[PDB]
Amino acid sequence: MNGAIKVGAWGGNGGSAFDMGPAYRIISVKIFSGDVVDGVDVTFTYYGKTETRHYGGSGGTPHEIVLQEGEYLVGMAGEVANYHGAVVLGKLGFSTNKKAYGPFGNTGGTPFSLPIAAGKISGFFGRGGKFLDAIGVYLEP
Amino acid sequence: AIKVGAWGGNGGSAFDMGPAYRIISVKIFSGDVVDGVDVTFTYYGKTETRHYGGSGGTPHEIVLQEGEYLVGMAGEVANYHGAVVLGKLGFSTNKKAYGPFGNTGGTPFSLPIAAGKISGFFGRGGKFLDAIGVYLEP
Ligand SMILES: CO[C@H]1O[C@H](CO)[C@@H](O)[C@H](O[C@@H]2OC[C@@H](O)[C@H](O)[C@H]2O)[C@@H]1O
Ligand SMILES: CO[C@H]1O[C@H](CO)[C@@H](O)[C@H](O[C@@H]2OC[C@@H](O)[C@H](O)[C@H]2O)[C@@H]1O
Ligand SMILES: CO[C@H]1O[C@H](CO)[C@@H](O)[C@H](O[C@@H]2OC[C@@H](O)[C@H](O)[C@H]2O)[C@@H]1O
Ligand SMILES: CO[C@H]1O[C@H](CO)[C@@H](O)[C@H](O[C@@H]2OC[C@@H](O)[C@H](O)[C@H]2O)[C@@H]1O
Repeated sequence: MNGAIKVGAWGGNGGSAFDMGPAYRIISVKIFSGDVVDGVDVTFTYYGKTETRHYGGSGGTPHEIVLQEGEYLVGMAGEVANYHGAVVLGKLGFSTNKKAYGPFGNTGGTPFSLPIAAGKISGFFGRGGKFLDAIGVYLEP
Repeated sequence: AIKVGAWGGNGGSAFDMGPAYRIISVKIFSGDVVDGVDVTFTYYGKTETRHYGGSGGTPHEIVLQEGEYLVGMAGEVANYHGAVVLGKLGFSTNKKAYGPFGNTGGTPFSLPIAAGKISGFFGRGGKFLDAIGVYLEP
């Protein structure tokens, strides 16, 4: 709504829906992984107030992406597959107009990729439970 | 503008349809792979048609009804007798899913659109549909 563009929601239908909504500016993204992707922590700006959100499960190790001045998320890729009877993100990575990150996780599966030729990622939405079942993004020029 | 993707190889020649006011229909030509696609859409009062890719293949057409948009595109890019091209391609409207069309698998890709729509295409084409991307709008 309000002219938002939300693409994807890659993963399984398990867990419970989460939605960060779009950010005025993303400060950092911390991906937590082990065999698969556990969760994602996002620190951003909204209404001139800094916020942090915790999505997915609490396990895994942290991998942090800090966006410098003028750096933006222009790509997201990963893999979805089964893990103990549940379809979730086995791998996840991002790219910025400066460098690529990840992928993080170790469980292979059905790949997916979202290279962005024009525009950037501005927020996240998806599904979380014990792990990160599904992840999608908000886009903007 | 929001341009996502460009799934496929680096062969062929670049093509950019640019955004449309409203897409009318899309025809996908496929055989072993995805030969090409035709797009009929309105644009500032005029009705236009564009073709990307080669001339081979059999067509599969998607005709959008009133208040019907493309909210998804899936397929598979792979190495066909030496050329990295789209081996399979399909689309989804807010009411039905089409294809994918083509019979050559490879590394998959998919783009469900929870909010917004596909307003145009861009990519690369030659004898076949080398690569394809889309423009997105609210
Ligand atoms: C099976 O355990 C491995 O895979 C899990 C899923 O990716 C992952 O969460 C596990 O990591 C641990 O989770 C619990 C935390 O308290 C630990 O610090 C963390 O290492 C593990 O990688
Ligand atoms: C191990 O189960 C927990 O973690 C899973 C992966 O994160 C997650 O999918 C599970 O959620 C359940 O999935 C099946 C649905 O029918 C349930 O309503 C949902 O809670 C669970 O969080
Ligand atoms: C069979 O070759 C034609 O069809 C291919 C698939 O569509 C296409 O990739 C080919 O394009 C050439 O690829 C190699 C480049 O170096 C050339 O410049 C390009 O024309 C060709 O159209
Ligand atoms: C190898 O031939 C099959 O796969 C090709 C790539 O998808 C495809 O183009 C071929 O289709 C034919 O192309 C030439 C036209 O004149 C034919 O009518 C058409 O069937 C074929 O599917």
